[PDB]
Amino acid sequence: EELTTSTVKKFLIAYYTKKDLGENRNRYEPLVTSAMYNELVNVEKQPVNQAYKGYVVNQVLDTYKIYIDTENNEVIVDVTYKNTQRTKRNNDEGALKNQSNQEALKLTFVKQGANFLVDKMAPVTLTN
Amino acid sequence: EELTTSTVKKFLIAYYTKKDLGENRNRYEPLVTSAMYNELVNVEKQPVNQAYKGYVVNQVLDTYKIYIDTENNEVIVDVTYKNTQRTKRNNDEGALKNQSNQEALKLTFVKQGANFLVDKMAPVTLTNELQEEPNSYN
Repeated sequence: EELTTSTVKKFLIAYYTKKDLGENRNRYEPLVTSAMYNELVNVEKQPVNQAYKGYVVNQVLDTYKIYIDTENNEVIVDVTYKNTQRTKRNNDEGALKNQSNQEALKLTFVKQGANFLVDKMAPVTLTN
Repeated sequence: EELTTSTVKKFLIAYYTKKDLGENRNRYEPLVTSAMYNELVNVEKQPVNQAYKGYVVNQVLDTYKIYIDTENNEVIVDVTYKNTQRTKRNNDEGALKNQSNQEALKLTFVKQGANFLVDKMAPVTLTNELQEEPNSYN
């Protein structure tokens, strides 16, 4: 009926927690529409992201604020996440661990069968 | 117990529906903390805003989207409001009516007694236009 914070949190965990670029596709696939999945994969294929495959690794969701608009199933999320930046692929020598990062997004959910799925995602800015 | 959309809406009406600058102070004062009230009045006294006193009038809240973080008592609001824009001050002759405007805010509420009060307010940007290109560094 109503979109709950539990559903949003499950998506944030899958979307922000990954060993490497693309390693979480199988875990966010059941939580998003087919259109959204294709869009997320195409974002991963952009040069700015492909460039760091194997170099930015072991990323985990750290903190989150979830702001739900229950009348249109839109959500604002304000997240921090931590990762390791390696200097050499597959090698932890020289790596910077536990590097903090911040991002805010607007998510649109749709009901598809029994489940709420992410159908749209856009960046927003919550700072000043 | 939990911050509700009814509480947020009551503040939005008090903050956005006014006949002129400062005219709504008595309606939003009980809905905000003492510190917030003083900040709001000082923002109103800035020459940026005082310049439109007597020109921008008959303002009404129109559409609103209310995003509530019930764990942190924080709210994002995305609002449209309509007003009349006068060409000559204190005179409706030649004014533009039903002019649309948009604003998005982050509101921080505190529970003071049994009531939720606005304690902080900050602008945010939620729109497509201002954001990044996808193949860009954050």
